[PDB]
This record gives sequence, structure tokens and C-alpha cells, in this order.
Amino acid sequence: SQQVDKIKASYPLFLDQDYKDMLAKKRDGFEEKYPQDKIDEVFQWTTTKEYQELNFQREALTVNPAKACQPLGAVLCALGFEKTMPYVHGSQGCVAYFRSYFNRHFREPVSCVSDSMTEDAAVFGGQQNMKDGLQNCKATYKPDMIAVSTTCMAEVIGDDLNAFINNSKKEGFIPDEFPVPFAHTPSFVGSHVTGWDNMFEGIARYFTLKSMDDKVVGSNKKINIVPGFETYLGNFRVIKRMLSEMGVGYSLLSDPEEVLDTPADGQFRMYAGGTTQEEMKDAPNALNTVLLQPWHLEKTKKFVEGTWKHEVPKLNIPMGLDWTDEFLMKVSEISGQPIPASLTKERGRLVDMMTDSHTWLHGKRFALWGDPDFVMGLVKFLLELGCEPVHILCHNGNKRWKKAVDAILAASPYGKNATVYIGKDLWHLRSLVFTDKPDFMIGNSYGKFIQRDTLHKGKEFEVPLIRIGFPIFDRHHLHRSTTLGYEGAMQILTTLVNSILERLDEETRGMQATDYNHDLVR
Amino acid sequence: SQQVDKIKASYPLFLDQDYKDMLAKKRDGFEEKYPQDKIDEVFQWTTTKEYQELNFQREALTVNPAKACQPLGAVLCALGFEKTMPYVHGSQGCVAYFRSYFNRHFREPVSCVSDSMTEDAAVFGGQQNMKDGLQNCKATYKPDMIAVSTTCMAEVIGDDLNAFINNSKKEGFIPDEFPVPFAHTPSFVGSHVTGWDNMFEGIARYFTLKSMDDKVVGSNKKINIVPGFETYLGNFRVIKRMLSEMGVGYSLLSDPEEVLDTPADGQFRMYAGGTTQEEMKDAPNALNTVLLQPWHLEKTKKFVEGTWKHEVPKLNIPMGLDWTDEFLMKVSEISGQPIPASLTKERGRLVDMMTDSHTWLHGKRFALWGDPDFVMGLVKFLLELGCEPVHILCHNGNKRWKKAVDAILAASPYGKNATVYIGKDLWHLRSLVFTDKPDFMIGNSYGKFIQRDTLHKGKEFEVPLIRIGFPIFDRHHLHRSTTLGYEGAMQILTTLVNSILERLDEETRGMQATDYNHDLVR
Amino acid sequence: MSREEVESLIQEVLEVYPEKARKDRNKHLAVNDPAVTQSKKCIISNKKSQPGLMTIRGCAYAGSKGVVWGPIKDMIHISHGPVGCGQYSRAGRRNYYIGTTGVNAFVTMNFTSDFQEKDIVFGGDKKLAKLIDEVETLFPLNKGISVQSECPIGLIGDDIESVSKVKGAELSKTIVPVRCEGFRGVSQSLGHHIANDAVRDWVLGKRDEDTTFASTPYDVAIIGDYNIGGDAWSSRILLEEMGLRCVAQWSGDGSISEIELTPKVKLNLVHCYRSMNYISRHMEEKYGIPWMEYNFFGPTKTIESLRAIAAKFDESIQKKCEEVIAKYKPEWEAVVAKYRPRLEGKRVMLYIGGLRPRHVIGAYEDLGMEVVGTGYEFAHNDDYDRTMKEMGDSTLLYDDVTGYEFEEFVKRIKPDLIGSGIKEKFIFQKMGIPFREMHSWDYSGPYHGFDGFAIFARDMDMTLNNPCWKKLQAPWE
Amino acid sequence: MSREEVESLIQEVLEVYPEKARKDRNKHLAVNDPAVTQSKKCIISNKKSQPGLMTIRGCAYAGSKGVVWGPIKDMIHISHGPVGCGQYSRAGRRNYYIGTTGVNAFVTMNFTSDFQEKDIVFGGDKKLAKLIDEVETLFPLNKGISVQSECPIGLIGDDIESVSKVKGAELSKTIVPVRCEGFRGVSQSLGHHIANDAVRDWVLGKRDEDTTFASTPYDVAIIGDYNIGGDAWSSRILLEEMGLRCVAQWSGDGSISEIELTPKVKLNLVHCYRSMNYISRHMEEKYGIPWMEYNFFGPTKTIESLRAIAAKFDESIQKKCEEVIAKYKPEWEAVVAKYRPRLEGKRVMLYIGGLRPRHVIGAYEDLGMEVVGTGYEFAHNDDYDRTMKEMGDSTLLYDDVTGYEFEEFVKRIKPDLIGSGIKEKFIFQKMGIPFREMHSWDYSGPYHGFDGFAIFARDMDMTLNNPCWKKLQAPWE
Ligand code: ICS
Ligand code: CLF
Ligand code: CLF
Ligand SMILES: [Fe+3]
Repeated sequence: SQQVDKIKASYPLFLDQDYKDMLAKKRDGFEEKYPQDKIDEVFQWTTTKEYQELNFQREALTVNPAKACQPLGAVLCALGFEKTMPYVHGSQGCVAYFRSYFNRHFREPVSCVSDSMTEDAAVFGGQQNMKDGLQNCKATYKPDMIAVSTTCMAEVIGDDLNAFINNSKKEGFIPDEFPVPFAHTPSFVGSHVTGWDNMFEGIARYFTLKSMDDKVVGSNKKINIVPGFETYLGNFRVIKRMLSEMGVGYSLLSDPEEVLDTPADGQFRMYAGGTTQEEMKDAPNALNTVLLQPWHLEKTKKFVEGTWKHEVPKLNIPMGLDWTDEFLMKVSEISGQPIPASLTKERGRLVDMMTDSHTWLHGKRFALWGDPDFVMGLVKFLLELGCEPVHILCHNGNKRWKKAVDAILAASPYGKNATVYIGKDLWHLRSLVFTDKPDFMIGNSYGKFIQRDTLHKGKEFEVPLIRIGFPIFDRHHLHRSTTLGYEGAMQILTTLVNSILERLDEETRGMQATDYNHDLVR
Repeated sequence: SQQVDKIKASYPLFLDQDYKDMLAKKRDGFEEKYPQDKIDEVFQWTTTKEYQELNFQREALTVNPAKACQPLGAVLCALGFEKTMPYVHGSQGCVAYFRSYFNRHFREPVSCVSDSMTEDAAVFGGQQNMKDGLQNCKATYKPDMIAVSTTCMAEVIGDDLNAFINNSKKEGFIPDEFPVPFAHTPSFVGSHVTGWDNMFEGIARYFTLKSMDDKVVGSNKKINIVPGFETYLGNFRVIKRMLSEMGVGYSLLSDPEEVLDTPADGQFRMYAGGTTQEEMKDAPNALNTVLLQPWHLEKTKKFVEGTWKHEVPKLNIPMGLDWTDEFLMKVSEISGQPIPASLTKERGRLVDMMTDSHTWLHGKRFALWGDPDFVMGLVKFLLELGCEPVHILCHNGNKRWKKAVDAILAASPYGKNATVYIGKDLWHLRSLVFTDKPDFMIGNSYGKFIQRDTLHKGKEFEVPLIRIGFPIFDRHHLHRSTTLGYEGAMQILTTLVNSILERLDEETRGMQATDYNHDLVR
Repeated sequence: MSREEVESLIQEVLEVYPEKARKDRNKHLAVNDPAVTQSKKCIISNKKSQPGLMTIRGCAYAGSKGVVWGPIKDMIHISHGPVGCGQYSRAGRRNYYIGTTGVNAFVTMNFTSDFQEKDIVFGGDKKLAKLIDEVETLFPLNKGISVQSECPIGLIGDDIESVSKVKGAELSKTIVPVRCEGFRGVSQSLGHHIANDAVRDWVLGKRDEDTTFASTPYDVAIIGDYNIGGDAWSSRILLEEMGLRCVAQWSGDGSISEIELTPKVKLNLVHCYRSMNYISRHMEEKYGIPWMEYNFFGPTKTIESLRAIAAKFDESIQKKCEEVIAKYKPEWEAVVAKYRPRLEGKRVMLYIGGLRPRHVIGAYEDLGMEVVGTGYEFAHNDDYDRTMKEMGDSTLLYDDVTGYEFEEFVKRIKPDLIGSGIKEKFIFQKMGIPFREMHSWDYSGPYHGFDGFAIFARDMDMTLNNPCWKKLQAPWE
Repeated sequence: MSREEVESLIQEVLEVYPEKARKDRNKHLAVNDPAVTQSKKCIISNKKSQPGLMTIRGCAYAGSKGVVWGPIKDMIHISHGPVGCGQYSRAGRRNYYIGTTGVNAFVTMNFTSDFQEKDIVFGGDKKLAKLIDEVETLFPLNKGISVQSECPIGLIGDDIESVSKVKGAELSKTIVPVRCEGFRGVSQSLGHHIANDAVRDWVLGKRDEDTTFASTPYDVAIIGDYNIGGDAWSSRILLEEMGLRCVAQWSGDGSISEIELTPKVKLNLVHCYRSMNYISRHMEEKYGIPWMEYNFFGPTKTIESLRAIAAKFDESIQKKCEEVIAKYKPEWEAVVAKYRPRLEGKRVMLYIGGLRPRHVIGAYEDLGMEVVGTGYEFAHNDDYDRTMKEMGDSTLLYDDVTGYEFEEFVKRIKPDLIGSGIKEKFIFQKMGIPFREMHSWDYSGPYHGFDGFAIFARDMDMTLNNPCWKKLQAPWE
């Protein structure tokens, strides 16, 4: 039943008595549900050390992963270029899923095409699919470039992207001068960030491999910036702002910030901004190339050092205080431009914020997960804030990255209780937060269920989630935030301290019970 | 008892059994406490309509006011000027309180002096206090200017600020050319924003009244910006950024953003930035003067229109979408500079955010309070978002402002259930949120207690608080936020929609009870 | 607009396509004529997508794992293959359920074998067996396991049926292998069919020799309702208030025991014909259970369906049906009286997957609203046969519409409202047209029944008459 | 540094003052000598602040309403006058209490008469009477009303004593008028004195003729503990574990009945001598109750105070005292063993109001920490007499220090840690010196007792050894 003036959606419409009775009848009559005592006992068991041991003995089953597949990162990288259509060779279902994922995270239109390979292409290959798709996409959406990645079906079948594109050009499906960079992005290797690396390396080699004779390093007085897989528009904006403040000429290669932030003014723009093909062609002429996320740009780094002959600096992600300082000092050394007073003032303001909030931030225990560079930058910043990142999870991390993070943790007294996990999913992290409970969780929206599980054990065992990372589906416009630079450090500090204070306020709101600590001033 | 490895602060140390027993012994033995049944009955009565009627029949009692006294606003305005010491003639306790209030809101040092008038000055006046204070302050803190306001004691006694300052200059306590603007700021008239108005008008008249002969309107090709009482640094920054983006010459008179955001680099700066005395002297030469918060800048408006002969435009606070548009169009018309594509793109991105979030924002009911201009800007933005500001409270509002807000509400269908309250405090608002429960509250930290009260009635009656306004004491670094312009509208929209989504997540986190609506994607 | 104008617009839209793509897409666009009973002479559907044209369609894995099998709460569904497909479909569909997610229900979890290079090269059958063992160890309260194959499983020669049979016999557990590889078929429709066949072959025939379930003359099952935002519950409350007993729900909030009990019911109430007609026909053939299609979108369709369902039973059910209709008449009448004035005369364009493009038309028409354009991602020609009579004259029909086609049609037609998926939502919000998600209900709902009609009318009013749609043009432009 | 260096530093700091201000401020700075018993020959205190020098001191209203009267929870305190003073002191001090804030406790609320121009011109006595009526109507469970006068009340000739007497007789309620106008006195000290006199004259003598309270030989009252973050509770638990009965608490978490029961106790345990010595002396004179000062800051002072208190009673109390000391020895010993290595040898500079600049020295010395500079806002010369012996040789002493003076002293001395109020916190944080709020405990605590010592040691370690203090200089500078 509904009141016309107080219409109720599913919550709390289904909390009504008639709906509760109907649900109870359904459960008791036909569901053959386990007894509630059995369900409670099994849940309590799942929160235990024995369950954690069984969970960490897993070898073949993955539950709630914290990673995606390569073509997603390839699509993002392709979207980073000007009037470029991402084109995934293989099955259309993957493209539908990529588009839906990015639409939910960014809440904005995402353009990507598939050549719709089906079972008829399972034995014959997808050459005709490639030809027809290139022709149709160019005729219909009029891109300046088509960047080709692969679905797992095409990788397993063994489709030769180079030969297929060359045959498409040779038979007039697309003009021979039309840029069609490609990359093999097998989903069974690496993760989405590996796909970003592969797509970027494919595009960079497409535009520079056969034109290196007239290339002189440092002839355009610019620094190349390769951001990697990035889903915070504020990060692109902050890198550009900090480089412009220093007066440093830069080329941000694969810049999707414009096309992911198109204004709503009565017109839909499929393309907006992005790295131009002239920028990609002139990239070898730069003084150097800086990779913002080195731990998933290894193929790109190999190509840039081996072909462009750029002495790529060993730089961590410019996250937190010290690593932003190192990034700025390296940029100053490469470009010859001193760090301006505005950046020093911004650093001092971040330090003032840290001194203001260190009392509430000290000793707090965090479980966190995400991509390798983001995770290690967050761990470094937490160590700088005096926090304890007890559970550090990276599903797509590797052994060398784990060794680097362990070295970072060993350099700080606040990393003594920290353990790094690679190849572990969010069910492992759920066991970890039940067994060695942290104060907070930091990660994407998939962590919310973990919080629910913790709350089911009791309010005193609940671990609140802080939504930093990718993807965030249950909050609006968080993709506009910043995590890089002093600005990103300030945003992260504000989020952390205010999550702590909001949790404390919730814990002390009980009148005559805990409200003696419900301080107005904190 | 304390564990050395798990030391507990007051919460939850006093939840321990021995502390609970000791507190129960104290209550039962000596407190002569009312029975818990009586306390529960009286609370339930305080949540009722009869209590609301008795509460709104109040004429002489004020409970939990939502305003401060004039010298606080005078101190803020004085801090808005370059190397200027705020100087309050009267009692030192007021200056201690002003400094503590601003220190807690901004988490930054706040400089202000008092001449420490005591009972010896109660009958003799504070002339000697003024002379000694001016001399000592100039000798010790070396300000370029000393801006004098008053405490209520000096106002009641009847101290003549002009005569006292003139006698200080005449007998050599301070140089005759030293700028000492003054303003009478009685704590029993108006509120803190009235004090800001009075201080600004005093400074503007001090610097321009006797030098108007050589002044030509529009000779420096600039627009004057008077911000009013403002406690968000982002608001100053956004006004400056939007004016610089348009290429519009501007003078921000009383700019305290620099001195309220000093970096922490091993040195304390008592002064930083601020409006220069040359800017104040050249202010009559501007094309026009724009008052960001007209409803508490009436004295300043009268002086600027009557002396500077500036045709001050009728502009609302640039809050929300339409009012920011009107502000930008007026600035363009005055300065002759077109609105650039960047501002149009930012407006389109704000409109995109509104379209992205309108489903979760539609029909939501808000009780809100704060200063008049901020409150009416927030009401206008809420009406633009499809929200319902049911309880609009302004303790320091007046009848003309209430009429203006009623006109704004009547122009939108979403203001049909809205009532405006002037001269009402937060106890009135507590009755209102108990009787006609809104979905959310918007206001300063003093609203948190109201939330506690609502939670005491039940989780289903709890009204969560959204901290927008002044002062915010229980969250860190919120004073860096923005509420003006498209940027401020985006920040406010993000805060509102994510508060709604966080509340929904909390309500649907119950496993097997409400978690059927615990959607990953919202 | 006129029929000639619609044909003209179709021809201008098709002009930018290459010759083969244009010739193909001309068969997938039509102008409605309600007097036509066979759509095969008017439109072509259930065909290949033209390559590189931004189709909205999904894969067979989406139609099987994401649509039919995933909602079943007490079963654990393994996305067999690389991590991507399971990760992108995790909790993306709002098929609501009641349960404890780590313990006895597993709808919103992502179980996957997470294939690597070694599994691609050497196969993943041993990995699948070890995974099933670990699933048994760590989730002992699961009542069954389904293995939804992703693309590489169908290409590396993996035999998941043998593993399923061996491990199910060893553990005395139901293990359902589903060859729902994405490259199979042309859309989610073949996924529906494969999942229906899996249900028939591995679950449905479990209690044929069992006769310990007491059957009443008023036993019905709900087939093809996936409880999107609680739609199945809102239908079930009305069905049970009519005196009927809903033994099973397929598959929203559904359990494996309900599926096993379905062959004992007296009537099958098929909501989504597209996804569950196969199993409905199989049950009618094997057990003799009649099935009938019903519509619970809007009060008129709800009342018609309730009367049609009650006409299949005795007079007491008919009396209870009339009582339910009379009880709910004031509620939906008040909803109409409040929201029809704000929605009368406003035009809608729809593009949803396979049932809703024709099923929600009556709910729109009950608020004074007209539908000028509709289309399907993966419908068959029987769906268009049912759609043509529900559409007005000279209205646009599109099958497997491309992105460019849909933007062009919206630009020319200029509807007041568009109901489609998440991949079109922000595209059309940028163009200034109010958009309603017709898959997930924009994270609102339910829309079935009278309570659902109230929610639906409120949502249409809140989006169509939102102030934000009148602020897209800057005042200085 | 040496004594001569300290005198030289004082002289060069004073050089910048004008002649009168310098001559005045020279009397308020001293080099410590623990062998000196009279501070009047070493330092001058409790005097006027020099005008326009940024003193930290507050007003008499702060010392009366904010310090003594406000913590009493079951009473309603009216800030009589303009809205400002009550607004700035609302919930600014962490005097913890247990109660229902709208109903039976009112500590964190702001009750004010909110004076306007009409009330200034024509007086506010009728407004005060109407306000008291409304307070009775809307908060029926209040057990008393105090009227704390702000500045204008003492200047417009308002007679709040007559209104208080008339309305208290009419309503049979305790109404305490407090002439605590801010211009009275030189700091919060006169506010303390006025509030103590109000307690004596209007509340304390309420049950002299009442003999229905059973008195045990171990009855004590806690006087001058304001439960900052729970300090009073942490002291009371130790006192009651000793076998003593704490009848009253003044005034943190205090009730009016506890104040009225204080004249029945056997011992007064005065924590803050400065704020409550007046009432302690009055109770000793009128009721013959001995009072003694005690220190519960740090384990050494706590143990000394517990033994001194138990020495005032029979042998059973002494045995229970030894038992409590033995029970708590491992806890504070573990706290020391964990935190003393991180804090040993580190120097502290303190500037708090009237008790803590000398009371917390032992807690610092118990962690290997030395105090090189201390000072008071509003202490009297007896406070400095007590302070000189607790300070080391050649340590700086400052009374009513100015902002410039304190900043210069910190720049020259360079302490490892500064403990002061919120108005110095960010000043010294920007200079790179770790800062601890010694009024509010930086929203932490309690610091009394052994539990308080654990919290205090953890806080000192967390702030002094914080990494943020090593990042103030940019690496490129
Ligand atoms: S199952 Fe089908 S696409 Fe019948 S695959 Fe799809 S929850 Fe659609 S039009 Mo999403 S044939 Fe259901 C459908 Fe309809 S996922 Fe839902 S809304 S009524
Ligand atoms: S059509 Fe469908 S969703 Fe596509 S793969 Fe095939 S079953 Fe799956 Fe999977 S991991 Fe990523 S998303 Fe693909 S490229 Fe493979
Ligand atoms: S020394 Fe003390 S705090 Fe000062 S006024 Fe006097 S009692 Fe009060 Fe009050 S309203 Fe504002 S803060 Fe003053 S100017 Fe008057
Ligand atoms: Fe700060």
C-alpha cells in the first residue's frame, strides 16, 4: 500500500507489515532456508582465525577480486587521445561492460566500439570483422584515430592485429594514412592497468618508431608526462596546474580529462580535448618523459628509454608530501625551472594541515587496497601522517612491488605492524579486517559489503569504509577529486580526519551514555 | 585501569565497569537525580507540539542562539587588511573570546589586541587606555594600521572613539599620520555581520571621505568587491579566480584569505596579504563596487553610493546557478569584458552535476540556518536542485530579508512548504525538526546537539546535520571549502548528494533486514 | 509526425552508413502500423550487430549469468574464465533478494576462476575442480553451484560438463555447467536460452519422483520476474491477496528449491516472455502446466492481468480478485489525479532490452503520456508481433539501434522523455532531454503493481519536470 | 641556559616596549630560584594587563560562568546581557558530565537574555523576570538558576539580586545572582572569587538545619576539579578505591545537591587552590572542615597525594591506600617503560592559567622530561610561592605573558614542547615546535590519576615525536 503524499520506494516499502508477512511466508513455505541459528553459527565461523587460514589456503578460487581486465585500461588510454575512438577487437559484451563500468564511475558518456566477433569468427578469425568495423566506425563516428585493443576471445583465437589492420588498409576499407594504433591486451595477463600500459605503448610506437631519425632529445624544451591508468580528473588537472605554475613546458600524453568532463549545454560531444597526434609525434623531442605511475608503465618505460633515448627518472607517484617534493625537484632539475613561491606556500599549507590534524590522525589503523602505485602512495602518505596501514592489499601487485612497499614500511616506525598482500582479493581482506580489525578501510565501493559484514558482527566490530580509488559507484562526483600533489594530499587528509571525527561523533551521540564526549570542539 | 598497548581516552575508558559503577554510586547517593521515567517523560514532552507552542511564545529567553556580537565581525574585517592590527576598545575578555572562536574555526593564529578597560575606566572612560594601547601595540607588533572597534562596555559607557584617537595623536602616543580607522560596534545591536559592516564602513570613510575632490569614477578600470563577513577561504579564492578568468580588474577590499592560511614553515607571520591602503584610497576611482553579501552591507552600500557615487548593482550573493549567472553578467556589463569560455564550461559542468544527481536530490526536505545572505543563497540553490527548504531560520535576519526570501520561495513550487523564521534560535529549530521533521539539517556545529536530541527520540527520528556555515568546530579544514560561484555550487551539491547517499547506506546496512537495498551502484 | 516524415528521417539517418551497413540497418528500422500482425514483413530482429557501430547489446554471459542464474540467491555462480566479465557484472543488476550474503545467499558476490596464461594454455578443468572443493570448504551453506562459462572456456576446449558431473556426484551437490560464452549468439537472448536449457537439464527435473509437497488448486509460479528493485515482491503481494499461492519465483529472490518445486504448480505466470518462454514451453510439454503472459506495469495492465489470471481459477479467486481491485482503486486513482496533470501529453522514446519496450507502454498511457518511439536490443520477431499492437500509428520502431541512429532519431523526434540504459543516460542528459533508466529504475522502484505505479509516476514527474532541464543554456548565449 | 643568560634575554625582550609598559613588564618576569619562599620579592602577579599587548587573560565572566558555575549540570545558567559572551563560551570548556541535555542537565546549552538597545537603555530587570518564568515553563526539571552578569549589567544599574530574590521566593527555586561582569578584576581570578562568594551566599548554606544525611567517618569532597575530559572521575575512582566516600564534586559533573551536601563531609580535597581556596577557607571557618591540596598529575604526585590523604584517616584507609598503590604500580610502570625512552631529556615550556603551570610538572618529570619555563595568566603570589619550589634553577617564570614576549622567549629558549592554550597553539605550531593544549588536553584526556597518566604519556609521545615536525622546511630551501 502507498500513500500518494508519502510514496515509499523499495526501502522502506518492503518493511511494511504485509510485505514482511508475505516474505516470511515465502521463506517458510518454499525456500527451504537454513535455520537462523545455523546461519548465525556459520557467519560467526567466517569471522574467525580458522576461517582465515582456510581462506588464505585458497589456490583456485577468487572471491570478490579487486582488479579488472586489460581492455578496460586500454579503452581508458585510448579515450585519452584527441578525437580517438577506442576499438576493441572481439566480442561486443566486453565493450558493453567496459562502457557501463566507466559510465557508472564517471557518470558521463563513454564511447567505445566493438567489431562484434561471434562464433562464426571462432575458427575463421576476425579479419572481416576488423575490416567492416574499421570502415563502419570511421564512416559513422568520424574519428581522427582508432585505437585497437583486444578481448580475450581474439587473444585466445590468435588474431593478428597488425596483419588485419594492414589488410583493411590494403583493400580500401580505411585510408592508408589513417592512424590505427593497436595493442594486444589479453585479459588473462595482468589487469586493467597492464592494458593501459599496452595501449599507450602501442600508440607511442605507432607514432614514433619509424620517425626517430630526425628526433633530437630536448629540442622542444618540454617534459613528457605519462599519467597511466587514472580515474580522478583532479589528478590530471593538478599535474597540469603544478607544471604551469613552474613555467615548465609539458606534454600530457593520453589526457582524457576533457572528454570525461563534458559540459551539459544541450549538445553531446563524443570527443573533447585529448592528446593530439602532433604531440605524440613530437614526444621524442622532449627533454625527458616522467611516468606518474611507474609500477604499471614498465612496457612504456622500456619503449621510451630504448627508442626515445629518454633518461626516465626513478620517481615514485607524486602522492603525499615527500614524493610530491621529489617529483617537483626532479621536474625542476630536468626543465631548469625553479620551484615557485606558490608551490612552496602550498606545501607549507599542507604541512600546517598535517600539524593541525596529527592528534586525530596518530596511530589510526587502516586496511587499504587498490592499484599498485596508488596503494603505495597512500601507504607513504599514511606513514607521513603517523597512521598505521596494517593491511595493504594489491590484487594486481607483484613481488618487486611488494618488496618496494616493504622497504617503504621498514623505513618508518609506523609500518612495523603492516603486512603487504599481493594476489589476494576482498574476501581475504574481509577475513583480515575480522581477525586483525583496523580502525578504517580505504578502497573502492566494493569495500562497502565488507563494512556491512563487519556491522553484522556488531557495531563494535564495524570497520567504516573511506571511498578512495576506482571504482566508486555509490557516491556522486567523487571522480572529480584529487589524490596527486599537495592538493591531493590536502583532500586525502581532510577526508581521513573528517571520517575519524564523524565516526567519533557517531560513537558518542548516545544521550546520557556516551554523549559526555560529544564535544563541540575537536 | 589502562592497558599500556591499548590506552583508552575518556571514550571508552569511562564505559568500563568500575567507572560505570562509580558513576552509578555518585548518581544514586548524592546527585538527587530525577527518576529516569520522569526524565524520559519530560524529553518526550519537549518533542511535542504543545512544547513547540510554549517555545515559540518566548519573548525574553534565548536558548542556543545562532549569532554572535558585532566586534567579532569587526575583527574579521580588520584582519582583511594589510599589516592591520584589530584593536577592540573595552574589556580583554571579549578579545580572548573572539580570538578563541576564530582559532577554533580556522585552526590558525588570530591577532587582535584589547586596551584592557577595567572598573577604573567604568566611570572615568577609557581615554588613557586608548592612548597606552595604541602606543604599546604600535611599538610591539609594528602594524601599518590599527583598526578600532568596541566592546559593549565601551559602548554603554559612551567612549568617543574619534576624540580618543585624536587625543592619542595630539599628545604623541602615536604619529599623526598613522592610520587608525575606527567603528562603533555595540554588541547589543545587530550581530557579528553588522560589526563587519560597521568596521568596513569606518575604514572606507577613514581612507576616502576627505579625499574625494580628485576622484573620478571609473578611472582605474577596476571593480570593487566587498565580500562581507566571510569564513570560507575558498570564497575569496573563487571570486578572485573568476574575476581573473574574465580579465576583469578588481580590488578585493578586506581580503583576509592570506592571513588565515599562513604556511607552516618554521616561522610565524602575524600579517600576510590583505587589502593595501593604496587600494582603499584608490577605491573611489573604480568603475563600480559590488557587495557580495548585500543584506549585511547596508551601511557600506549607503557610504559607497553617497560618497563614491558608485551605482552599486542590485545583486544577490553569487550562490547557486542563477545568481552566479547574474553576478557574472553584471560584472561583464560593468567591466565591458565578455564571459570567457572557461566560465561557460564550468557552468555546464555544474549543470551536468545537477542532472547527474537530481534523482537523489529531488523532494528532499531541509532545515537550515545561518547568516542572511548565506541562508538565502542556500535556499535559492536548494530550490534550483528541486529540494524543499522547509525550515529556514535566520537569528540575525530582519523583516525585509524575510520578505525577500518569501518572494524567492513563492517563485518556485519547491518553496510551498517552506517557512522563514527571523529572531528564532536553535531551540526553536529543535522544536521545528521534532514537529515537522526534515530529511536533513544544514548549519554550523551547534546543530550537532539537535541531531543528538533527535537520535534520542529514535533512529527513525534522527535528522543528520550537514556542516555548511560558521562556525564549524568539530570538523577539520572545512573553512577551506567554497560556497560561492559554480565551484561552490559543485561543492555544495556534492556534499548534499553524498550526505543523502551516506544516510541511505547507513539505513540499508542491516544484513537480511534492509540490505536488499544496499546497492553497489547509486 | 507523419508516417512519410518518419520514413524520410530513417532514410536520411541511414545515409552516412557504408553500403553494406546501411543495407543491413534498413531492415531493422520501421514505422509502426498496429494493423500488422507479422513483424517479419515490417522489421527484422535477432541478427548480427554491424561491426564498429556502438551497439548497446551485451553477450550471452550477460543473458545467462547476469539475468537468469545470478539472481538465484542460495546458489554460488562461478564466472569461469578471466576476471573481467565477473568483475563488471558484480552487483550491477538490482535483482533484490533476502539473505545473508557471506553465508546463505551469494547474489552480489563475485566468484571467478580468474584465468591466467597457464590456465589458457593448459586448460582449467583441474583448476575448476579445485575451485569447487574450495567453494565447498569456505561456503558450506550453499545449496548449489553454477559454472557460467566466459569466452575463453568455449575456445580452449575445456570440458566443464565432465567436471560438473564428477564433482557433483562426489559432493552430492547440484553443479550446473552453462556454456554461456559471450561469442555465442548475437546478444543476451542466446544467454537466456542457454540458461533456460541448463535449468531444464540440471535443476528442474530434481523432484519428479518426489511427492512430499502438498499442492493446492491455487498454485502458481512467477516466471521471468527478476525482482528489479522489488518488482517480484510487489507482484507477489497482489497475487497472494487474490487467494493464490506463489510456490516459485524465477529468478529474482529465487532459490533452487523454488525452481525444483515449480513443476508442481497449477499455473505459470510468465512476466518476461523473452527470457523464460523456453522453460515455460518445456514445463507445459513435460508436466502439462499451462502458462500465461501477464503485465503488471500500471493500473490498467495490472487490473487486466489480475482478472485474466483469476479467470483461470474458481469463483472464489475471482471474488478475491475483485476485492483486491476495489481495495487498490483509490490508491492508483489518487496517484493518477496527482501526477497525470504534470505528465499529460508528454512524449516518450524507449529503448530497453527485450520485454520492457512494450510492457511499460500502458503505465505511460495511464498518466496521459504517449510513446512515439520504441525499440529492442535483442528481441525476436514474436516480441515485435506483440509490440506492434501496443504502439500507436506512425511511431518509430528500432531493433539493435546504434548509438548514432539513436542520437539522430532523438534529435529529429525531440521526445519529452527517454527511457533507456546507462550507456545512453548521460548522452541524452547532455542533450537536454530528461532521461529515466528503464533497466535499473534509476536505482528506484519497484514499478510493478499499484505500489510500483505510485513509485513510477513519482519518478517520471521528478525527472520530467525537474528544474535542471531549464538551465542548460547560459543566459549570456 | 645560565641564569645570567636568562636575565639578558629578559632585558633584550623588554627593550622594545615603551617605557611605562617595559617598567611594568619587568616586574612580571623572573629567573627561578627554588630556595626563595616569597615570590613577592621575585615576581609580581595579579595586576592589570598593559593595554594593547595581546594578553591571553580572560574576563571575570569567564572565571565565574565558564569555570565555576557552568559545569554544575542540573542548574541553568543565564548569560545576562548581549548574546556574544554566552555564544563564545558555549561548550568551549570540556567539563564532562552525565545527564540529558535538554531535560535535566544543561552544561553545553547557551541560555542568554540577548540584550538589545531597549534593554540597554531601559534596563533588563523585567526581561530577567520574564526570562526566569519562561525558563521555569520550558525546562521544568532544572534544580536551580544562576544569573551570570556580563559587562553591561554592571554599567546600566541593573538590580539582579532583587529580581533573583523575588522570583526565587515566588517559584520556591534557588536563583543565584553573580555580579561577574567582565570589566571587574583583571582576569578570570576575580570571577573565581565572585563565583565562590555566590556559592557561599546562595547555595552552600541550604541544609545547615537539615540533618537527614547520614555521614560516615570517610566523607570527603572534591573541590576545584572541573572534570576536564573526565579528570574528576579518574580522581574519584582512586579516592573511592581507597575506602573514602566522595560526597561532592566541585564543580565538574557537579550537582547543586552535592554543593549543598559538602558542609557535611570530613575532608575537603582541593585540587585547584586558585579557583576554590575562598570556599575552602569559608567551609573550614564555618563548619570546621579541614581542607588539603592534592596533586593527581603523574604517578609520583598521585602516590604522594594518596598517602597524604590516607594519613588523615584511620589505619584501614591507609591499608586500602597501600593496596591501591600496589595495584596500580604495574600499570604506570609499564607506561613509563614504554614512553620515557621516547621523552627523556626533552624540554618543556608551559603557560596555563592558574593551577596547571605548577601542577603538571611532576607528570613531565616522571617521563624524564624537564620544564625550563613556566608562567601564569592570573595566578596570585601564593601560586608562585608554590611554583618556585617545583621549578628548577635558572628556569624562566612569566606572569601575564604577552604574545610577543612568549614568542621571543620560545625563539631564544627553543623548547622541545610547549603547553599552552588555543590562542598560542597555531602560533607555535607554525614555528615548528610541538604544541599540546594544556587547558582542554587537545580534546583528549583525562590526565589525572594513573589512567590519566597513561593518556598523558601517550599524547606527549604522539605530538613530540610526530613526523610532521620534520617536514616544515622544503627540501629545495
Ligand atoms: S530478463 Fe531481459 S535488458 Fe526480460 S536481459 Fe535485460 S530484468 Fe531488460 S527489457 Mo536490462 S528481456 Fe529483464 C531485461 Fe528485459 S537485464 Fe532486465 S532491464 S525483462
Ligand atoms: S563477451 Fe561476455 S563479457 Fe566479454 S569476455 Fe566474453 S563472456 Fe566476458 Fe571478459 S575478461 Fe575482459 S570482459 Fe571480455 S576481455 Fe574477456
Ligand atoms: S569582558 Fe567578559 S566576554 Fe567581554 S562583553 Fe564583558 S562579560 Fe562578555 Fe560579550 S556581547 Fe560581545 S563578547 Fe564582549 S562585546 Fe559584549
Ligand atoms: Fe593550521
